[PDB]
Amino acid sequence: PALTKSQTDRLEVLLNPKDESGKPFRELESELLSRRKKDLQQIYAEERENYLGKLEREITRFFVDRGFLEIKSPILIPLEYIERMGIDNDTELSKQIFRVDKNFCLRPMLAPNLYNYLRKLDRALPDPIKIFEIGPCYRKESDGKEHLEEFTMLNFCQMGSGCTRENLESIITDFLNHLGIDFKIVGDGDTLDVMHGDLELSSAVVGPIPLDREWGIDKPWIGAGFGLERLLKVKHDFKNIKRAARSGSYYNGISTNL
Amino acid sequence: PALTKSQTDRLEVLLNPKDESGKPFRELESELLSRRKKDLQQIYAEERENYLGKLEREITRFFVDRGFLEIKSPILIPLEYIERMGIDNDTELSKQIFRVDKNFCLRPMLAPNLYNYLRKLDRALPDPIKIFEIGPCYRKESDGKEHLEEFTMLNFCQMGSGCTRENLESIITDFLNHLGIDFKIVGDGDTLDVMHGDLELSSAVVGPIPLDREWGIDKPWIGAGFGLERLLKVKHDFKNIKRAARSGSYYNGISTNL
Ligand SMILES: Nc1ncnc2c1ncn2[C@@H]1O[C@H](COP(=O)(O)OP(=O)(O)NP(=O)(O)O)[C@@H](O)[C@H]1O
Ligand SMILES: Nc1ncnc2c1ncn2[C@@H]1O[C@H](COP(=O)(O)OP(=O)(O)NP(=O)(O)O)[C@@H](O)[C@H]1O
Ligand SMILES: [Mg+2]
Ligand SMILES: [Mg+2]
Ligand SMILES: [Mg+2]
Ligand SMILES: [Mg+2]
Repeated sequence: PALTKSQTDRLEVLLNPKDESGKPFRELESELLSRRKKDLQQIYAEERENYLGKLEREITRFFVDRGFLEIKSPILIPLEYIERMGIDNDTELSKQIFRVDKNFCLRPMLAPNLYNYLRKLDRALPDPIKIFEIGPCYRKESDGKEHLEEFTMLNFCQMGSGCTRENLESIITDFLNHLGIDFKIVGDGDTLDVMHGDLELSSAVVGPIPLDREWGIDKPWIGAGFGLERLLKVKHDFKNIKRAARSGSYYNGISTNL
Repeated sequence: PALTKSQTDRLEVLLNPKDESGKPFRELESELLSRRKKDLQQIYAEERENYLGKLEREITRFFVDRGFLEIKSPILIPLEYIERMGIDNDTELSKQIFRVDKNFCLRPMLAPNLYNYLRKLDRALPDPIKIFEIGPCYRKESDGKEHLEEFTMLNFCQMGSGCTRENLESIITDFLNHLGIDFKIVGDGDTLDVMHGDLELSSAVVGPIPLDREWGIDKPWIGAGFGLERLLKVKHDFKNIKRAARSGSYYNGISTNL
């Protein structure tokens, strides 16, 4: 009569956060199976959009409408960028890098390429320079509950005039209130964290910082990186971040093993 | 007086396909520099959208509106998928794979994960099953004029009813006429190529094919893969595909080394 742990795990895979003892496993499972197939049928009949693609489109519109230039830069980057970011073997991230070939890696962050664009664009664009990128990033991780090895970052930045902590907090606040995500900014160049409960949604920086010089910067700047799968996890109340990932196993949080 | 080859290369970097002897290099270069900065200024002032992100959004809308479910699946995939696609050391692609770790690689195509979704979705969705994905793909290449090692694929597919060569050609035709790209379908399970002059835009398949069985398929299907950077190259008349790539060196076809 009591469900086994295995049976409970199985049912939890099929449980949407929205769902609301007695019946056997086969019955509980059968109920959940037809609910999930119905959810997928409804997606297919109406909207047809993937959550992660749709979030990316919504965030792009948010930033484009606020004067930020949309960037798409390489995902496979020179290994030299990692060192140049100050990620020496004395840091946590140095062990988390997926290397490709002798000279390349999968980007673990958007910073290097956005530094390069800020430098280059300063030669062409009026002050302030406002840019952002959304795209895949990669880190080896132990955790599986709040972490993915393949994830998606948003990074926005501004360089020149108006690069204040007040302006930075205001962008973050307008951003998260637009998405409808509850948050807290925590802090004391300047570095702050945007938290949902104990989940880190973003880390943000008020520059200048000494690293800028390695990238040829020399102007004040503000910026923040957010993980889109964490935003989805929070917004859709997914218990595990795997429901928000690029995946063959979940589609918009619905199990595909039906 | 005659421009050197180096000087000509430099000026060609700054030449947009749209542009229209006597003056020295410094003058020619200076003219082109202020034109390119002006192009970037105009992008920044008005639209702010990256070509590759914008093309992806336009193609997504095209397919979503035609009843295709939007998929986002992993870019880092099991190495076993490559073998399972029938890419043995007797093929060209086997040498083109970027391996990561012992067990992984960067996807060189979208097929494996879309096979997996067609199988899984058949258990939930009504006939026909219509899906697509747009995203990064990776192959080691010698060529640099029509090829990128980091590129972006669109793959759409349909499985079940209506999986005919006529329907396949019609989707392709409506698709490319929508984008405004000139093409020719060339062919004779069934395999056709969509060509722009001598440039291959797409390869398309009318299934079933014997490979399907390895992926648990067993239904008729149609599908095609297009490279988005080739579509941009053709549409914007870029002479080299690097102008259409994720890049620190070009933005919407405009040199960032100004
Ligand atoms: N492995 C991951 N999976 C999903 N999101 C991630 C992952 N790593 C980082 N992020 C997101 O990227 C944002 C900025 O990156 P960063 O500040 O470098 O992360 P971090 O400091 O390693 N955070 P954490 O590992 O939770 O302590 C983070 O706040 C997360 O939202
Ligand atoms: N390296 C690349 N760079 C840009 N686009 C590519 C690249 N490789 C493949 N594609 C695109 O993906 C589409 C389908 O992939 P596929 O049919 O496997 O390419 P292919 O047969 O290797 N074509 P090619 O190498 O030009 O002879 C191709 O028609 C191209 O539009
Ligand atoms: Mg971390
Ligand atoms: Mg952090
Ligand atoms: Mg090839
Ligand atoms: Mg081909």
